[PDB]
Amino acid sequence: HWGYGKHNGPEHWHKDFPIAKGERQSPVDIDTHTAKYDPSLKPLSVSYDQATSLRILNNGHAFNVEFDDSQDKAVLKGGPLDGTYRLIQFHFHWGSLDGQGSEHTVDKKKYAAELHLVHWNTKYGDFGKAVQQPDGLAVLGIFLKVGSAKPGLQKVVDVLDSIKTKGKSADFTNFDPRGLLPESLDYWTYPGSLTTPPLLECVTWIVLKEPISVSSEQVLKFRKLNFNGEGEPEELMVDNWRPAQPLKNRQIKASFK
Ligand SMILES: Clc1ccccc1OCc1nnn[nH]1
Ligand SMILES: Clc1ccccc1OCc1nnn[nH]1
Ligand SMILES: [Zn+2]
Repeated sequence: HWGYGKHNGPEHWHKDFPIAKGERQSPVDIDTHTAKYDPSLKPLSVSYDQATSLRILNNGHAFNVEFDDSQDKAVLKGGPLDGTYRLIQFHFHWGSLDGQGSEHTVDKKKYAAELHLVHWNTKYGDFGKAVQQPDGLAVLGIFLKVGSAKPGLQKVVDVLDSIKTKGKSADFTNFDPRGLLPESLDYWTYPGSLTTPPLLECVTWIVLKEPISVSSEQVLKFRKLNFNGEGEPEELMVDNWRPAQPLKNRQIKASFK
């Protein structure tokens, strides 16, 4: 029954998921003056040419666009990563207002939203095995600011009225996630966690410095989604973000000077 409300939100999670107060929780604030450029980071490789999207699902917390990850079709390699990480899904976190919504922050700045492209390390064979490993997942995180429309997002926003409530899904084939990327792949990286229960400490976070711009109209439509199921009282799907957690004994590394 976790969620994002007063009674079941991030401040409550620790009672069922005590790793909420662990040593490598996400998100974090990225202090741009303290992150250190790491000249040994190898180049980042985003290889999504063969991506095979399947379905879009409202899971009660966000909406997920799922991919076929039964072979190496859309993968992330390089950067801080060893080996090959297969794309399984992407989703977003967003706010009730344009001044909040991202999970990560940059010198305490909140963006309107944050895109997470979730990938798992193919040496562990499946996603469920990978989340039990400290290097099991790699999440590519992309900030959204409100400005000009992002054309490569519009197919997503146009299908949202078909998955308004919890447990609704729709066909979502032939979607190319390359349309969601900014021009630059300059990034920050640190070891962290899932940002929702079960908050497992299994994620290499790779957060792009360059946000994408989306229109007010596009993000307005995210906010028309519902956390509730059909035939239940309406609760708008807004503010599905966890606030920044203590950095503890971690260093954030930059790919760029
Ligand atoms: Cl996150 C997850 C993905 C797939 C299968 C199981 C998963 O969580 C397992 C779990 N739940 N509580 N601790 N580990
Ligand atoms: Cl990807 C996933 C599967 C099961 C439970 C939670 C999951 O992701 C949580 C997360 N981490 N960063 N954003 N969402
Ligand atoms: Zn996420």
